[PDB]
Amino acid sequence: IECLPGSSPCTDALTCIKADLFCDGEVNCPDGSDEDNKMCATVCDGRFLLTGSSGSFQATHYPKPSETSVVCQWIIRVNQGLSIKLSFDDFNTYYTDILDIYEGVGSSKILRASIWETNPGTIRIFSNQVTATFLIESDESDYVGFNATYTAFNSSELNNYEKINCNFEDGFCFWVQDLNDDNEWERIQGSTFSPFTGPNFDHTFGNASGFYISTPTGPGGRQERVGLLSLPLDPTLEPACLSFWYHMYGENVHKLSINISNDQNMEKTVFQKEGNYGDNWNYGQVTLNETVKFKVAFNAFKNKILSDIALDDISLTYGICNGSLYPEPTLVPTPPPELPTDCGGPFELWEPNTTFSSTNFPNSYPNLAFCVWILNAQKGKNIQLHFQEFDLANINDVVEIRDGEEADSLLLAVYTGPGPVKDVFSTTNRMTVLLITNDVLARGGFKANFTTGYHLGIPEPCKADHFQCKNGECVPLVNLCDGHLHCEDGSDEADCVRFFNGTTNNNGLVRFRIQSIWHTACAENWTTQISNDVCQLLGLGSGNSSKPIFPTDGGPFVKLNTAPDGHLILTPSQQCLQDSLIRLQCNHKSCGKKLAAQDITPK
Amino acid sequence: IVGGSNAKEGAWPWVVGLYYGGRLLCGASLVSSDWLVSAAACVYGRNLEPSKWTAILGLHMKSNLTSPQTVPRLIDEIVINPHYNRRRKDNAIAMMHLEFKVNYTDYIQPICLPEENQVFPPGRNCSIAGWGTVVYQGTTANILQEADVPLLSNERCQQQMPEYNITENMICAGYEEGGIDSCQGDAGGPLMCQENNRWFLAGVTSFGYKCALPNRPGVYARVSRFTEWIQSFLH
Amino acid sequence: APFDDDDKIVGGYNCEENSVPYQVSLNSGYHFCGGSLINEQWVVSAGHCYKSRIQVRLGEHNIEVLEGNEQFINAAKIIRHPQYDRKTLNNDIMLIKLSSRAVINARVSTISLPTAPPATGTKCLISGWGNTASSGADYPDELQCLDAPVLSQAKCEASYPGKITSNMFCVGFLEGGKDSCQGDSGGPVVCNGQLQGVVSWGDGCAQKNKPGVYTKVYNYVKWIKNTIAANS
Ligand SMILES: *[C@@H]1O[C@H](CO)[C@@H](O[C@@H]2O[C@H](CO)[C@@H](O[C@@H]3O[C@H](CO)[C@@H](O)[C@H](O[C@H]4O[C@H](CO)[C@@H](O)[C@H](O)[C@@H]4O)[C@@H]3O)[C@H](O)[C@H]2NC(C)=O)[C@H](O)[C@H]1NC(C)=O
Ligand SMILES: *[C@@H]1O[C@H](CO)[C@@H](O[C@@H]2O[C@H](CO)[C@@H](O[C@@H]3O[C@H](CO)[C@@H](O)[C@H](O[C@H]4O[C@H](CO)[C@@H](O)[C@H](O)[C@@H]4O)[C@@H]3O)[C@H](O)[C@H]2NC(C)=O)[C@H](O)[C@H]1NC(C)=O
Ligand SMILES: *[C@@H]1O[C@H](CO)[C@@H](O[C@@H]2O[C@H](CO)[C@@H](O[C@@H]3O[C@H](CO[C@H]4O[C@H](CO)[C@@H](O)[C@H](O)[C@@H]4O)[C@@H](O)[C@H](O)[C@@H]3O)[C@H](O)[C@H]2NC(C)=O)[C@H](O)[C@H]1NC(C)=O
Ligand SMILES: *[C@@H]1O[C@H](CO)[C@@H](O[C@@H]2O[C@H](CO)[C@@H](O[C@@H]3O[C@H](CO[C@H]4O[C@H](CO)[C@@H](O)[C@H](O)[C@@H]4O)[C@@H](O)[C@H](O)[C@@H]3O)[C@H](O)[C@H]2NC(C)=O)[C@H](O)[C@H]1NC(C)=O
Ligand SMILES: *[C@@H]1O[C@H](CO[C@@H]2O[C@H](CO)[C@@H](O[C@@H]3O[C@H](CO)[C@@H](O)[C@H](O[C@H]4O[C@H](CO)[C@@H](O)[C@H](O)[C@@H]4O)[C@@H]3O)[C@H](O)[C@H]2NC(C)=O)[C@@H](O)[C@H](O)[C@H]1NC(C)=O
Ligand SMILES: *[C@@H]1O[C@H](CO)[C@@H](O[C@@H]2O[C@H](CO)[C@@H](O[C@@H]3O[C@H](CO)[C@@H](O)[C@H](O)[C@@H]3O)[C@H](O)[C@H]2NC(C)=O)[C@H](O)[C@H]1NC(C)=O
Ligand SMILES: *[C@@H]1O[C@H](CO)[C@@H](O[C@@H]2O[C@H](CO)[C@@H](O[C@@H]3O[C@H](CO)[C@@H](O)[C@H](O)[C@@H]3O)[C@H](O)[C@H]2NC(C)=O)[C@H](O)[C@H]1NC(C)=O
Ligand SMILES: *[C@@H]1O[C@H](CO[C@@H]2O[C@H](CO)[C@@H](O[C@@H]3O[C@H](CO)[C@@H](O)[C@H](O)[C@@H]3O)[C@H](O)[C@H]2NC(C)=O)[C@@H](O)[C@H](O)[C@H]1NC(C)=O
Ligand SMILES: *[C@@H]1O[C@H](CO)[C@@H](O[C@@H]2O[C@H](CO)[C@@H](O)[C@H](O)[C@H]2NC(C)=O)[C@H](O)[C@H]1NC(C)=O
Ligand SMILES: *[C@@H]1O[C@H](CO)[C@@H](O[C@@H]2O[C@H](CO)[C@@H](O)[C@H](O)[C@H]2NC(C)=O)[C@H](O)[C@H]1NC(C)=O
Ligand SMILES: *[C@@H]1O[C@H](CO)[C@@H](O)[C@H](O)[C@H]1NC(C)=O
Ligand SMILES: *[C@@H]1O[C@H](CO)[C@@H](O)[C@H](O)[C@H]1NC(C)=O
Ligand SMILES: *[C@@H]1O[C@H](CO)[C@@H](O)[C@H](O)[C@H]1NC(C)=O
Ligand SMILES: *[C@@H]1O[C@H](CO)[C@@H](O)[C@H](O)[C@H]1NC(C)=O
Repeated sequence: IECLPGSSPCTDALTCIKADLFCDGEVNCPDGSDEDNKMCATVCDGRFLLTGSSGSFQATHYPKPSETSVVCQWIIRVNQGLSIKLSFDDFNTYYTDILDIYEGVGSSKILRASIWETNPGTIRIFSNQVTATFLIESDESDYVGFNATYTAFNSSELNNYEKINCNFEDGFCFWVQDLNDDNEWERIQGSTFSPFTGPNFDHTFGNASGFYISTPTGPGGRQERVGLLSLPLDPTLEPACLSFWYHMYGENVHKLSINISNDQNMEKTVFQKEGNYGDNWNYGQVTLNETVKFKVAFNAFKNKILSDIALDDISLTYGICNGSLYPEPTLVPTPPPELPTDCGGPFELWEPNTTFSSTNFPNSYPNLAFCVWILNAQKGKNIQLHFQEFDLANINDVVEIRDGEEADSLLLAVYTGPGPVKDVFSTTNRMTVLLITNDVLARGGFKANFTTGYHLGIPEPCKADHFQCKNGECVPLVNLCDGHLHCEDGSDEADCVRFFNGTTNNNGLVRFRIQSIWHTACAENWTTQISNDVCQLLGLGSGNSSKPIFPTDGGPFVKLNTAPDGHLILTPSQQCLQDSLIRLQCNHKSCGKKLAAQDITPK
Repeated sequence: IVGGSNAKEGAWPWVVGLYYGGRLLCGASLVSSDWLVSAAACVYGRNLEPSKWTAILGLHMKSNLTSPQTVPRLIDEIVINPHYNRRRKDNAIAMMHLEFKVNYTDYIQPICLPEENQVFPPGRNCSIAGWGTVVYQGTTANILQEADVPLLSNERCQQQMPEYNITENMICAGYEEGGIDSCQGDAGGPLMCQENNRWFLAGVTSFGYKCALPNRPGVYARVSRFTEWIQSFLH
Repeated sequence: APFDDDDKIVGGYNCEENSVPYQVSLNSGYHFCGGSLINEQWVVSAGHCYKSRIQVRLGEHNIEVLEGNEQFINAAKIIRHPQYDRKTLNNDIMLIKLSSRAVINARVSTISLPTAPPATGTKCLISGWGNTASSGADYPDELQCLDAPVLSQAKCEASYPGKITSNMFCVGFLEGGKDSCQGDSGGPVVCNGQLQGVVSWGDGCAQKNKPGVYTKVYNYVKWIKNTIAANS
């Protein structure tokens, strides 16, 4: 006799069932051996079934620290109609005491109870069988154990007062969590996690030593529904008033409502609150009078993280509700959404006015800034933007400098982020300064002198008739379009060869400028090598066939000759036999052609 | 995004990728031996410190940067066209300077700039390159995506998208029924239209209303009017 | 409809832990926290993430789509600092022992233990399942990772109304988005190749002014070493 993996045989060895169905409170073996105490080695106490009206059970290694990880679970069953009331004495342990209590057996074991790091207290379950499971969080010697007792009583003799009156000092008292929602409540002692939401103290006791219930503090990012149900209430000749305290702290609190369901299915809402009321316990008071049995359901809608809702001090009295000593709760005011567009401020920044000051530079500038400064100067002047202190966030807010004087602006540079920034020099007399910022986490800002004059930022022109590159260096004779290198920018080698009297972008007569004089070239010793040399000087591709037309240039044409060092020889001498100007044509460079090894599949 | 297709290796050597902080943020096109052409919207505020931009030329697979055909490079100088305004959404063209130079190993080649007196009738299929996604809000594909869209005139673009002024300096493209677009997902890069012998830089991928939406053409930078500006950083 | 933006702006969000192999996720049926892979058999995360059952996911790229590079490891051991108060978030740090040795690859790797605490201005990488969009009313499936500098200790302490202890410091802001990316209640915060924060808490969902609070593990490196030695 063998069983499939993941399954265990019974005592009779007649069939194989899943191991998870053993010692769960539900009979699965044909002979009922799955519920036997001997088979279910509790180890913690040595007994598994507690069918009497009273008894006790103990955890593993109660008097001394334990060094063994053994899963323990207990099942307590009583006669139908009796409610089992649990009791605990010692649970002050540094976790490692995860206790799971579930109402009934089967699919009802989802989110009934999960208690650790606190005293469970008196817990009552309105079912014939109670499933208690003890799970060890770790095998480290940092836990002691516990021993608990139980008792049974008639659950239907309870009046409307006992079914509702509960300070949550010991669990839910006589309340049963809902099952039609996603996630249920849990027991929390003292302040909760996730600051700025959830209660920080218990209302009944007044400080952290108290016991209450609230929505789970798990840092989830999904919307969940939490509901609580009440026992049926017998009809009464006098209306009853419901007193309860509700805590609604959190920016994501959606809605807390109460639904009353009777045998007539006339569901109605008498209590409903929305929004955030701060860290204050708010008193609730409703009046209910039903001629038939009815139940009180607490409906809580939980949004993503920071949407905690708490309930405490629920009780039921008799007669019409009296004057509520605690007034209606006050909602936390929202930030004013009144015109967050922009502030405007100093629209114009010109004249001999002093340094810009927004009166809030040390602290912060208004969010969603779109203001402009408009730096203006006299005709013929420029604008210099020398920054004093610069401090911005990551790349979402920018500072724009524009020099177009109109809608056709000329963007110069963009500055953002912390650290010093370079000065900005404009080309015109009007500089447009734009500050575009986000709606969150404004920085200090920036300040500037905006002092300028005549031709500031432009390097002084070179003297002695020396050529000036982009860097302002002197190029008298050596690097005048002769394949040398003087300035770092490389502008000293600007193209001094261009087509003249041409027709297309690559067809035209040869025009050369050695130093400062434009002139053509002769055709005395022209060859293919000279053709490709001029192509390189013209920034084109391979040479193409060319045909002379007529010697129309009577000026000092330059004679081109080849040299062994690879440098073209330029002789500005009027020495040529049967001169004829060449209409040179050069092919285009290697453009975006698919010259790679590209092939297609012939299928 | 849906609409593109996987591109063969070496089919588009001029399409290169731009990385800022290790993430694929923008795409550029080679036009010379030391300069690139990319959209100016992706350099909006990241040019103050030209040291975090890494240009990957010849990139075809994001998760692979070790082939000899791919030569990683750093960008030390980024320039923005002064006519960029970010409000008129016009002249959104920028250029980046390579470290020292670039080679030509049959997988890193320069794009052909538009010439003078060039005619581009609408309706012709111009190829679009870029690393698109699988949905409107997906992630960039590990394989370069290629697609073809018909050219659209500036007259109909304003009617299709009244929210944008478009203006004659921008040329739109897209389908009447949509379904193929590259407005979202990445910067896109260059817009390419073929002419038998020389793949011309038909445009630079720019902003757009929304991808695959009918009557919502994608906006591209008109390089034909930017030829003189581009022809200022060539060896 | 232009929900996020009408231009090709993505905010520089990391492409599913690209070049960030020191991010792990904790699962208990849904994503609730995260941490940093300190070594091949241990992770570091904030102590407020304690749960009955925790599943550690290493190298997770998408919440729903699995790329085959994700390793699922159960929480064999869960140990928190003995001085961690349930009411006060001081010493907000916990260690979870992986039941199996981590697999080192291009998207899963360990992080070097810090030897000196940074003062200010140090670049930090914070990974968390935030909002990778400018606006909307949906939860994106992408994984958010934004760089962040280090603020001065005095400013971080003074910003909060006395809610900052000697083991807390401000690192990340994570502005923009629908309702910001928050701090994801955990996740790696590595500065200059050293894990400095584990994301403790913050004033709301990083609305403004005070975006979040991070726990400095430089004061708990000794405790981490002691726990590793005790549990091998
Ligand atoms: C646990 O205790 C509860 C105590 O409530 C018990 O439930 C029932 O309680 C009621 C009231 O205490 C008992 O009396 C009944 O009340 C109902 C109310 O509607 C009446 O309808 C019943 O009428 C019967 O008797 C009349 C003569 O007086 C007859 O004319 C009529 O036809 C009915 O036969 C009755 O007065 C009720 O007896 C108990 N239920 C039982 C079964 O005794 C509950 O039963 C207790 N739990 C267990 C497991 O015993
Ligand atoms: C607590 O009890 C209250 C009742 O006091 C209950 O309130 C319900 O609110 C909804 C509005 O949110 C009411 O309107 C319904 O809204 C749904 C939304 O989809 C509609 O589909 C419903 O229409 C149905 O019925 C129509 C015929 O009347 C059909 O033509 C239609 O196709 C739908 O089938 C409906 O208009 C609703 O009436 C009340 N009452 C209910 C649902 O009994 C609240 O939901 C309860 N809360 C809890 C937690 O139990
Ligand atoms: C809870 O208690 C409430 C009050 O105790 C209940 O309210 C009852 O609501 C019903 C309607 O469903 C009312 O019935 C109406 O009564 C009026 C009264 O008109 C007469 O008024 C005086 C009374 O002496 C008489 O002299 C006049 O000549 C009128 O004839 C009728 O006109 C209507 O037709 C209708 O019958 C009840 O009156 C009202 N109760 C009281 C005390 O007023 C409520 O139903 C209870 N339950 C719930 C769930 O709330
Ligand atoms: C640097 O620029 C600042 C602007 O950002 C200068 O502050 C003042 O800003 C206002 C804003 O509009 C300018 O506009 C003027 O406002 C005055 C207000 O005068 C009031 O009082 C007179 C009586 O003296 C009364 O007759 C008026 O009705 C007003 O009730 C107007 O009179 C002007 O017509 C004009 O609208 C100011 O020009 C500007 N300068 C001032 C008030 O001196 C700041 O002053 C500048 N810095 C320096 C050193 O001048
Ligand atoms: C937070 O607040 C708590 C609250 O202080 C404790 O309050 C409880 C009840 O509110 C006190 O319990 C009772 O106190 C009375 C008066 O001293 C005492 O007579 C009671 O004894 C009866 O019951 C016991 C069984 O419990 C029985 O054996 C006796 O014979 C008698 O019949 C009962 O103890 C409790 O005494 C208060 N605590 C103290 C020290 O007085 C504080 O305790 C916490 O310190 C506060 N702070 C924190 C951080 O928790
Ligand atoms: C582009 O790539 C090449 C190689 O990948 C870079 O180096 C250049 O390589 C060529 C080889 O074809 C060199 O030419 C040869 O150099 C050897 C050196 O001993 C010489 O003996 C040969 O006669 C021939 O000249 C070339 O010199 C070399 N470049 C330099 C500067 O030395 C090149 O740098 C890359 N970049 C470019 C071309 O911009
Ligand atoms: C340029 O691209 C456009 C768009 O891709 C091409 O036009 C249309 O392309 C679609 C393909 O999605 C064609 O649809 C197909 O049509 C055939 C019938 O011709 C049908 O049997 C298929 O099931 C499919 O629906 C569509 O016909 C085509 N329209 C036209 C007018 O050609 C266009 O062809 C491309 N240009 C060139 C030169 O290829
Ligand atoms: C706006 O400009 C402010 C100008 O800075 C001033 O520059 C002069 C230069 O002539 C400094 O004078 C010098 O003083 C030295 C002694 O400290 C002499 O040895 C030297 O020869 C020269 O005379 C002057 O000290 C300096 N500061 C002041 C306060 O005048 C600049 O200070 C602001 O920061 C700037 N604001 C911006 C950029 O936002
Ligand atoms: C020089 O240019 C001319 C065109 O101006 C070339 O002539 C044609 O070139 C094309 C290449 O695109 C060939 O397909 C044709 O067969 C050529 N001839 C004609 C009549 O069209 C010529 O080949 C070029 N010279 C060189 C050496 O490349
Ligand atoms: C948006 O486009 C309209 C239409 O071209 C522009 O309005 C014209 O602008 C030109 C040049 O600025 C003027 O010469 C015309 O007089 C304007 N009106 C018309 C009817 O053509 C407008 O300037 C553009 N920009 C906006 C509206 O901000
Ligand atoms: C648990 O055992 C201890 C013995 O140390 C005893 O004092 C206590 O009363 C027991 N608990 C219950 C509920 O009987
Ligand atoms: C309301 O006031 C009456 C006045 O005597 C009092 O008897 C009753 O206890 C109070 N509370 C109620 C009815 O809940
Ligand atoms: C170029 O053309 C003009 C007009 O056609 C003519 O006057 C001029 O002489 C030509 N240039 C040369 C060098 O012949
Ligand atoms: C990466 O893989 C691709 C797949 O074909 C290959 O072509 C390439 O050479 C590899 N290396 C790179 C891109 O560095």
